[PDB]
Amino acid sequence: LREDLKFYFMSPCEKYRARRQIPWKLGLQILKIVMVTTQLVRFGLSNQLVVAFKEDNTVAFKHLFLKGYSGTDEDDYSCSVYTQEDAYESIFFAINQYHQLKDITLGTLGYGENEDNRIGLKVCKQHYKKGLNIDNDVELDCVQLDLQDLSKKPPDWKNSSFFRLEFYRLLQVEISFHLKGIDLQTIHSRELPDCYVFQNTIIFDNKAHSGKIKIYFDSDAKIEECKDLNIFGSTQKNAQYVLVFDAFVIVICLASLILCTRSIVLALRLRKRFLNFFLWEFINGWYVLVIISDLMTIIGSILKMEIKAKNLTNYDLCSIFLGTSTLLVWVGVIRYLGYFQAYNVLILTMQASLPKVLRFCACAGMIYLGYTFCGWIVLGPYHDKFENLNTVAECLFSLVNGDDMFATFAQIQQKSILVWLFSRLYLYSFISLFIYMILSLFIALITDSYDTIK
Amino acid sequence: LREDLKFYFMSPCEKYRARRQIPWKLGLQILKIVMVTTQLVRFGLSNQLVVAFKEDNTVAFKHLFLKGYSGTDEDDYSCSVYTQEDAYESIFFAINQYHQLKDITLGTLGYGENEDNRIGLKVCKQHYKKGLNIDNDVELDCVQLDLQDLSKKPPDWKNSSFFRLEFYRLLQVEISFHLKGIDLQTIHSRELPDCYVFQNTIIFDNKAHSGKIKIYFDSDAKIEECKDLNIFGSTQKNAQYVLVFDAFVIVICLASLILCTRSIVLALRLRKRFLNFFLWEFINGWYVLVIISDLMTIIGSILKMEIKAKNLTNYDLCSIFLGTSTLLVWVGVIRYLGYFQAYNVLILTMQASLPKVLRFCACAGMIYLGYTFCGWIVLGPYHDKFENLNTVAECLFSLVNGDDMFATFAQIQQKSILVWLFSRLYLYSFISLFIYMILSLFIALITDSYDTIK
Amino acid sequence: LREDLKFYFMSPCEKYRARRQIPWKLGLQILKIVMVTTQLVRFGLSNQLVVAFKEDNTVAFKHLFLKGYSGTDEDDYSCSVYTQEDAYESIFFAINQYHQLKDITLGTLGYGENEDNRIGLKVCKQHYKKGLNIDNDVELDCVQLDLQDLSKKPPDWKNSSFFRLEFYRLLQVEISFHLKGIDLQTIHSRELPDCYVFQNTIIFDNKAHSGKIKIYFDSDAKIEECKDLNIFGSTQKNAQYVLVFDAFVIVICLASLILCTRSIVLALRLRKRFLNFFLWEFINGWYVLVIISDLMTIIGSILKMEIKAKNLTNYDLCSIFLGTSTLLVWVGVIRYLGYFQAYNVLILTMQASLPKVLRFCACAGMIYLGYTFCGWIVLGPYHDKFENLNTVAECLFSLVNGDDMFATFAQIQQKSILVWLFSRLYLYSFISLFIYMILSLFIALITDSYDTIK
Amino acid sequence: LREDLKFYFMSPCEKYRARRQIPWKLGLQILKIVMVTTQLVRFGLSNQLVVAFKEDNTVAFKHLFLKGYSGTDEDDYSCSVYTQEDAYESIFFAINQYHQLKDITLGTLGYGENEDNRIGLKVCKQHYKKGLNIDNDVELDCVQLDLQDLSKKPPDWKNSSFFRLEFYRLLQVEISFHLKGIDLQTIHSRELPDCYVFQNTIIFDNKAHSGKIKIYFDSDAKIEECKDLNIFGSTQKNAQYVLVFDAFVIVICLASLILCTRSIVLALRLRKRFLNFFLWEFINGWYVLVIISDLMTIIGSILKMEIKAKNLTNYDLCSIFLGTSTLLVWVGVIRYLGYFQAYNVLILTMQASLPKVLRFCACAGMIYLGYTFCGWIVLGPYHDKFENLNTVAECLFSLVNGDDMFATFAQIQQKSILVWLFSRLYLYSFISLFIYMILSLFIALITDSYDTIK
Ligand SMILES: Clc1cccc(Cl)c1C1=NO[C@H]2[C@@H]3CC[C@@H](C3)[C@@H]12
Ligand SMILES: Clc1cccc(Cl)c1C1=NO[C@H]2[C@@H]3CC[C@@H](C3)[C@@H]12
Ligand SMILES: Clc1cccc(Cl)c1C1=NO[C@H]2[C@@H]3CC[C@@H](C3)[C@@H]12
Ligand SMILES: Clc1cccc(Cl)c1C1=NO[C@H]2[C@@H]3CC[C@@H](C3)[C@@H]12
Repeated sequence: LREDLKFYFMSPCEKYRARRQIPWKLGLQILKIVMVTTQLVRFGLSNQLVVAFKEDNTVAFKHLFLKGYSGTDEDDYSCSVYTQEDAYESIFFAINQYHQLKDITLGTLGYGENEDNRIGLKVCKQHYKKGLNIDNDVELDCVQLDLQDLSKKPPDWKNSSFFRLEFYRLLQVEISFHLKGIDLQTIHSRELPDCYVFQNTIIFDNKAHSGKIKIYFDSDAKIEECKDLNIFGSTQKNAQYVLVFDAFVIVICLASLILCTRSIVLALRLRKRFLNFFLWEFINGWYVLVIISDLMTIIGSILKMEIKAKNLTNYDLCSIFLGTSTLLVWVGVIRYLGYFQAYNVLILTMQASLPKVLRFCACAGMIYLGYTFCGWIVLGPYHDKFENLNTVAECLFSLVNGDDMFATFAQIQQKSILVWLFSRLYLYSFISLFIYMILSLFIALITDSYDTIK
Repeated sequence: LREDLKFYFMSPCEKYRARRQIPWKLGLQILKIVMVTTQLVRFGLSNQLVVAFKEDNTVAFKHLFLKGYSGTDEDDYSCSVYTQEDAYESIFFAINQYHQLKDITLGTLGYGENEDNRIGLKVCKQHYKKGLNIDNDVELDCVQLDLQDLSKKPPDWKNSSFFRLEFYRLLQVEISFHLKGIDLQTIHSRELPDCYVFQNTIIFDNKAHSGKIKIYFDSDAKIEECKDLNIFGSTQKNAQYVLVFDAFVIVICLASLILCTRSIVLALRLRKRFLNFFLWEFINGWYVLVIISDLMTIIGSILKMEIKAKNLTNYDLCSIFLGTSTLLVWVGVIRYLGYFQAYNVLILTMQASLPKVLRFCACAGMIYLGYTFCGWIVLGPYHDKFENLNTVAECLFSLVNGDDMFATFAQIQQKSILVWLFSRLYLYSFISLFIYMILSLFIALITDSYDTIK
Repeated sequence: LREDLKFYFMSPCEKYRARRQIPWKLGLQILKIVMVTTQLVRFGLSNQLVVAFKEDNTVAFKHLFLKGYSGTDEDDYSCSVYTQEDAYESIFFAINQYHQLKDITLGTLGYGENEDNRIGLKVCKQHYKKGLNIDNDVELDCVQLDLQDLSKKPPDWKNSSFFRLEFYRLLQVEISFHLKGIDLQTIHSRELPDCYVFQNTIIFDNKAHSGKIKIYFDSDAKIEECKDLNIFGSTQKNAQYVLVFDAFVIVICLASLILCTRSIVLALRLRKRFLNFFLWEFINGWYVLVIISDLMTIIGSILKMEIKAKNLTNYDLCSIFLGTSTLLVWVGVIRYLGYFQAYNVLILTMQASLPKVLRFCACAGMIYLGYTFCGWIVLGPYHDKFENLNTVAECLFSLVNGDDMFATFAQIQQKSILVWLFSRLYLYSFISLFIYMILSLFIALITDSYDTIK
Repeated sequence: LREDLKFYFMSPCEKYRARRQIPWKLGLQILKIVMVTTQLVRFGLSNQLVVAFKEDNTVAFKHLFLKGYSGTDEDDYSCSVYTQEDAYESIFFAINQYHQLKDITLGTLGYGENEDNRIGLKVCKQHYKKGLNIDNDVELDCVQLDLQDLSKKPPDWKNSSFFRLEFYRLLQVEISFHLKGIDLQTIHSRELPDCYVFQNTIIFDNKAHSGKIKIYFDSDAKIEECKDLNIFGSTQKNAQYVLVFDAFVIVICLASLILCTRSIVLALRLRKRFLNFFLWEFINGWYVLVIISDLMTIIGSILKMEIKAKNLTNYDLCSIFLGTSTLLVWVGVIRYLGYFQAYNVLILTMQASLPKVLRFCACAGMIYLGYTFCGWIVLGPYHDKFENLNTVAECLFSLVNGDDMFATFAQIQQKSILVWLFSRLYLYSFISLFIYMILSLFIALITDSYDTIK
């Protein structure tokens, strides 16, 4: 039993130095680290290319169809108008741009079919029925504008009574159309280009009824088969090319999953044997982390394989899984390196101070929450950094860590002398209090780290 | 007496564990915390909606009536002109916009009556009477421009001699009108919309006589009864809906007010009994804080009820009261949590260091004040962060805490070599001195925290 | 002798408590502090008003005379042009603005006479004589354009051969004129307004010969007697009103100068008497500071009196003197407050650590200088924060104190891979090294502060 | 042997104080420091002048030839267009500007000859041959436009079929021309001006095929003999003027190279003699640094001499060498100053803490790398500070040092609720973890610095 206990606590390198036991587990771990990092890098590069293409196309569309587009979104919406003729001009400009799409576009862009396979432009409007007499119910009417209708020498659609919008009753006007684009940037690699279908919606939203309508542009994009295309170049097989690399990563992490599970079981067996002799110290906390990382890697690889198989363009859950898995993989490198045993005093303090810091954070947290609520309720309407609770929390965290305090002082509005005076008291007290609380903490931590060690 | 003293110092949880005394006071406190937080959140959301509507309407008005409005206020004033024809253009543009208000506005906006119930536009001008011969007295003359006068094919008002402004004598020109607006964004909730009355004043202020006039736009808004309105929807009763919740909050805090007062009296009775036996340690400093929070909550709730009853749109004192009350409520959570007694070393340092830090702040404060005065007097005309004493104080506080020093160095003007050289000496000495003073402080605090504990 | 020594070391408050000696010196010091602070505040407010008026007039002039002025100076120069017709347009626009000055200006502005008392416009140009054949010598020719010449229906001046500028030889074109302005903002206070004379020069400088000319606008302003003015209002006597307050400040500081000098002499007498008994500890270092502050205050008050007497508009040396004097006055408040004697441990560390910090700064300074030189020589042409040595020093100081490091990393140009790679090594090494050096310092300071006290 | 050992450990000043040995080595070192610093300053000033001239000319060219140039590069490219007619307008505007170059330019600029000595304009275009039928191969065709062709009353070139660009197949359009410029700013110093030849290329690059073409402007400049120039002024000899100063610097550092090498050999001889008596402490680590600095200075001086001899305009390797040499020279000043021996406690900690900090950095580095990878993979497409791995590393380093955290929180896109929630967890955990790890480090360092010294 004593021989087994010494062997289980022994480091693999010294296991080979004394017992000549080959540490295949360490090599498997290193291989897993390398494969996970390589897979993450490849996935990141591919996503970078696809996302860059889609965002560039969206920017080009915004420049083409939005009237007087500056080049930067004013907020969550691209642009806004404040006058009836301005809104009319924006709508008519968007419609007229779509008609000459061929003469204007600089890229490989063409007209796309709708759900019922028809090239055209659909515009819908919403109003409260008059029945300022109005009713809560809304009316929705849409008109389909084909390319033939827009091509007519007399536009006609413009003279239609459909466009007489009663802005006082208007809710929103939405313009939707489909476009097909091909990225020739990939043809150089002899890799057959992948056609894209863009579903664009322009929403002239005035739901607020505050005298200003907001123009939203959304461009949903997806990959489609390049039926209408003829290039001297090879097709794509890289799908199956990467399909084996992902499978190998799954197998390697699956092996590491069982291997760590078997080691935990053997540890439990030894503790039972030790307990019989003597009728937390046996469960490595670095094995459960490895198990979690393996599970996350397997899930992320499965999601990536599913995304690649179905030619999906959304990689948010898979990316999160892969990133967390890689982070956990690198903390295991810390574990292995620490085998040197020249890391002790630091580890000790990290265990001694953890309860004290956790107690301090619980106390400081209640002051922080109250300050958050007070700041949001008082400086909410007068400060841009205090508009909502989450923003208040982030601003207070930054202030606690020494960031952007002068901007916080400056961006207040002196239009209200009562609020301005309170803000100075609010900001000065908060910064002074948390500096002092962090002061009283370090000194205590130090005084106690001497009692425990000396 | 000894039994009573042990009971008064005993924690409520252990009181129930040993004496089986139900801690209804703790439950009442928790209930009060929950109600106060909920009330604050509801008030904040309602104020957010109302303030957002009013600010959006103000922005729309600024875009409509101010000529060549960029979209952002140049300062406390919205825009400014430097030429006589520019000022004439701005005034005439504002007047002409008001005439076609219906054809231009995108929201539910209509003309409003003035004090004497008349739809029109009033413009007033101020001049020093010539009597560069001029006098200190000013003359004020106003002309009322009805919609009929503006509707005339020949404007007329423009050809009037009233508009011949002698800019060399001009003080200001003010344009005032009334508008009525309805927010239909609330009709979806079946809640009858609340009509708004906007009092707008456009001031072309050239009081400085510095070759530049400043254009101010102010939009005072208030809620009015929707007489001219017909919507299939229910009226509002939420007034009385919230009127009971505020009353319950008042009752709960009123109960906590007497309960803490009774506890203090009982503590005083026990100290008198203790003093008779033995012919600060008895007044919880966490009871006076609770009493203050209760008073602030009661005052804020009364103010909120008054504001809701009279349909007022200004919530600055009530918001301050509620925020401070919530902050004080959350420090009581610290008090209760601290019952664990595993918080000691920190509390000790916080009492030992308080006199030392207060002494240090008194010394550092006198250097800080002198540096503030010197910076304001020297770098006042050459630095934007040193224009006035309050700004100097805020800038120096930020510099003491490591914020925006490079910007402070850069935003000086090298047009004066004497001031530029002084600023480098001023900034370098200030930062170095306060770093050293904070250095000499931490080391002292630490050396003494050992003498007191060890 | 022992009685005298105890008396000289005794605090004034205890002197009155025991010997009943009235501390008139302390009262005189407090009075001096109050008077100095009040004088500084008054001077600052007056300078603020005058400077604000002059800067507003300069901004108005820039808007009036500079063609296409944005509202903010592009650098040390207001605007710039890159095309010959643009330069011609700017020059002609400036000249034409001056002609209609009356119809355009919004302030009380009129034409001013030149040195020889003549209303007109002088424009000078510089060229290298052709003698690309050219010579180092320059030619200067100027033409005077009176208001009569500009008023002519056919401008004429424009058709003159004087304006045929050979840009390839041009050095600069300068336009100078005089204007007279009155600030009526002061007439409200019944204080007679002070007339101003503006000397404006517009320089079209192309000295660099780099394809871009820089347009400089300078507006020298000075106060003149309001001969052409008639307002129902009183004249100014506040000159003599403040002339007594400054005289009283001089007398008070003169008294404090001799009083501290007499105290030092008495201290020297006591040390000589002490030395005879026993055949730095006697010279308060808080008396030489008071003497320096008194001298600075006297000099600043004399300069302020001279400036007020001669109606000067430049207050840079006097402001510096007054600010430094006020700063030194407030450090004496620290001295007096410290009489409490509860400040000891801090003072001790401040004396123990001073040699150690001075030694550390000498070492860190040599690394800092070398890093400054390397950064200026390498990242000089590729980084805006490393253009010149002073900017490099300020940037490195800010980096040492944790400020704007991410901006420092980002604002480099990747056009050169060699410089970009070096910058990462340069920035990473500098930040890491100085963090470690400050680390090794605090620990040493602390270890030694124990040896000296314990 | 004991006498020799005491002499070798003895400081030069005390060597002269006792043995009267003149420290010519110290004087040689000081001379070397002075010469190196002077050479660096001179080189920096000359490079500043040349670089400023070239950059100003490039800015002028961008303003002249790029249509609608704002004044600041939108990125790595100067400007961009999104419409076919916009691209046509930009190309035609560039060509038309070149034709009237003389009437437009404000500087001494003239037409330059191409490789075959011909004044003209070359424009090349790239397309995939149609053979959306297209092929991977590209076609390149160029047309030479002489000044005579552009001068024709009927432009002609514009009506040519060459300009019919099929944007759907276009790769890029490049316009190249040569210009000759002279800087007359130097003629004042009587120093003959140096003529410059500018090779400018305008690239209308649409390689991305994303609906937006990017316009690149590159201006390669080099010095040429001023054949076409006649100024009354002297030629340049400063080449040989500085050629001796650089030679002297080389000789001085060459002498210091052998002198330090000889000292090391003598140290090795003494250690061998010491070893025979007793049958790291002898190799100054401040001699190898001096040797490295000498080698770097010699290499940099040789490179500078080569650059000056061949009139080259690129100074990036030489500048790096000189800067590193100067930095190493200033660390030797630290070495000499340290002879005072009042620097001990600091040096001690710097040796005691180095292993502990190196161990801590190895551990913190693995967490930092994992966080870098996770941030790049997750927040890559949604945050501008996480676009690529290097940017992620710089952002995380800045966050570790307290910089721009609030901006990091704010610049995320809430369009994805999953990514937004992860970012808050990602940022909060990273900042909290590294603060705690740095916390647990300082306390450990301090506890151990007591064990080693006390
Ligand atoms: Cl994580 C951290 C980093 C830097 C400084 C501080 Cl004060 C902290 C905190 N310790 O306690 C909590 C309390 C809740 C967010 C703050 C306040 C947090
Ligand atoms: Cl609150 C604080 C936070 C961070 C750093 C410092 Cl130095 C302080 C201060 N301690 O003393 C006072 C003195 C008056 C405002 C400054 C200077 C203040
Ligand atoms: Cl003043 C100061 C404040 C904060 C941090 C530091 Cl490192 C310092 C310095 N101590 O040494 C000198 C050296 C010369 C300017 C820096 C480097 C200065
Ligand atoms: Cl250099 C430094 C300065 C300030 C704060 C810290 Cl945490 C450091 C580091 N110590 O460990 C490494 C790890 C790799 C870059 C960071 C993380 C670095």
